[PDB]
Amino acid sequence: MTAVNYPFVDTMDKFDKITKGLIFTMISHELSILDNDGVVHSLHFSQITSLIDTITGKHPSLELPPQLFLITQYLLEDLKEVGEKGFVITEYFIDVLPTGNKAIFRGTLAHKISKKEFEFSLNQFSILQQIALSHCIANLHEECAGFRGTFDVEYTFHWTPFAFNVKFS
Amino acid sequence: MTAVNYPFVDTMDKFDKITKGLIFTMISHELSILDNDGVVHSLHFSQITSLIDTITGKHPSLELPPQLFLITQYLLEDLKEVGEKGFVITEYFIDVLPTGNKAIFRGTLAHSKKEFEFSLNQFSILQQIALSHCIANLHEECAGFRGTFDVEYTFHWTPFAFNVKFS
Repeated sequence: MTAVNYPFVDTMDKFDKITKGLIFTMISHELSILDNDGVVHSLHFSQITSLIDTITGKHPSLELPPQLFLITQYLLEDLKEVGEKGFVITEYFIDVLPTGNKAIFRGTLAHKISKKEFEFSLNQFSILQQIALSHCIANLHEECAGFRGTFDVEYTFHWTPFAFNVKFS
Repeated sequence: MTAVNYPFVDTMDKFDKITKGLIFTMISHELSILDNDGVVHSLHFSQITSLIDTITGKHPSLELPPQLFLITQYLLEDLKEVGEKGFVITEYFIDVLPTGNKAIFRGTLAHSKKEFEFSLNQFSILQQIALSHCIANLHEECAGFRGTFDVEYTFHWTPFAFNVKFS
């Protein structure tokens, strides 16, 4: 019986003490998180995954273009409907406002010439949401890859089919 | 200017408070976890992902066949080397022993025939859960044997049958 030890013993020991604490037989699938203030927030495994995946950028939703990301995240049914009527976003601005946790999603729809303009004040645009949207901007082109994990910064992302830019305030 | 509110406000609130605590600008990428007794364990994002994904079954290493899973997990170089010599595992047993945190990975290699046996130590509840996901991913019939820990069983595998024998 060739005795073989696990390579990451110490790292494994941490997992054991945690997993052993989740036993109640089954695993609770829910981990408590302690913040700076000292408050425990009970989050399910799926929520912890989502929080980490968004901050790291591995979340599948962060591959979406910034506009499509906002549309999927804020349930912008009106902009889906105009897409089904032959309209496409020809230009859009995302104004991120850290104070107030808002995001102004404004732009111009065109048939391609009929043109409709839109404007949405996306509330609750927290730090997490600011990080996520920076991942969408960075995944559009390698030119914007440096703008990744940017939060608590007021900026406007201007997009056209010919140029994309981030202007700071 | 139409005002659109986020659907999951409260779920987001929890994230925000937590995310505020990781700010040092950049994020700490490390979360502090509290267990039942009241002990805090500060684990990195990568570790927490690995722990959660292992318990849920989403980890990529759990798709591997159970023997190839063990080989990769414990760095069983000897079984790779004999593989390079035209030998293949014709039969293998995995005896899970919860008391003592061991897994006996025994079996037979054939091209002459060399049999093998490994005592995989530190086979904890997390690893017992992982192995149950590999057994379940082998066939749909064995899917019920998922998330099994603290149970003494032997997994017998042949090319023509697979079985879980409980003790």
